[PDB]
Amino acid sequence: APAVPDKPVEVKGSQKTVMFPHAPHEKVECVTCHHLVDGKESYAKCGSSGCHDDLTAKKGEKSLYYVVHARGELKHTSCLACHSKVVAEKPELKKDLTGCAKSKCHP
Ligand code: HEC
Ligand code: HEC
Ligand code: HEC
Ligand code: HEC
Repeated sequence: APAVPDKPVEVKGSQKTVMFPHAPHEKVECVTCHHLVDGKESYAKCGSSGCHDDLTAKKGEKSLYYVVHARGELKHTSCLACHSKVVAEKPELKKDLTGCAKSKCHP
């Protein structure tokens, strides 16, 4: 796989800007985040050709909002998903990882 960027990449969602650091995610299998596509390893931007590059839907596989939060049972493992289990480790962090605001996601 490509060389993991030691720098965080901005994820200009709908309006608010959120940057995700890889360092803090250098112990989590890529797949874990970079799910497979048609059983074909890929690493295209969250919003790559025929992917999640439409925040005008709000709900749908063509949305980068229902695959970012969705802390429910999804095909893969959403962010808020994992973070969910994490909170089960540092109950005193139920926000920094799962915070709508005043967090490391929504400052
Ligand atoms: C990282 C740990 C996040 C936490 C915690 C929360 N959100 Fe978030 N949010 C995140 C990203 C990376 C983005 C960019 C675009 C996307 O949808 O992934 C967002 C964006 C939003 C948006 C804008 C999208 C839209 O539908 O207009 C909203 C409204 C939003 N986030 C709300 C929200 C709430 C209510 C949260 C607490 C449950 C929350 N976010 C947590 C990443 C992260
Ligand atoms: C979630 C905890 C992740 C893990 C684990 C890894 N990466 Fe990642 N990567 C993540 C996000 C949220 C993004 C961009 C978000 C967006 O909306 O664009 C990325 C982006 C990359 C990129 C750039 C293009 C792309 O594939 O999106 C590369 C080259 C990349 N990531 C590499 C990479 C590798 C090699 C990983 C395993 C060692 C890896 N990432 C894990 C989130 C996450
Ligand atoms: C195009 C090559 C894609 C890119 C880039 C990413 N994903 Fe994706 N994802 C893609 C498809 C075609 C589908 C449909 C699922 C199916 O049943 O075939 C998905 C699905 C997801 C899901 C599950 C859907 C849900 O219930 O919300 C999640 C959680 C998801 N994708 C996350 C995700 C993230 C975070 C990405 C960037 C880091 C990402 N995908 C890139 C195709 C593509
Ligand atoms: C488990 C499989 C995870 C998934 C999926 C995602 N993240 Fe995560 N995140 C995880 C851990 C264990 C931690 C703690 C940091 C550590 O030392 O391991 C985090 C932290 C973050 C942070 C804060 C970074 C910090 O300095 O504490 C952010 C902003 C964050 N995570 C964002 C994020 C996004 C946007 C994800 C989906 C694209 C995502 N995480 C997935 C574990 C996991």
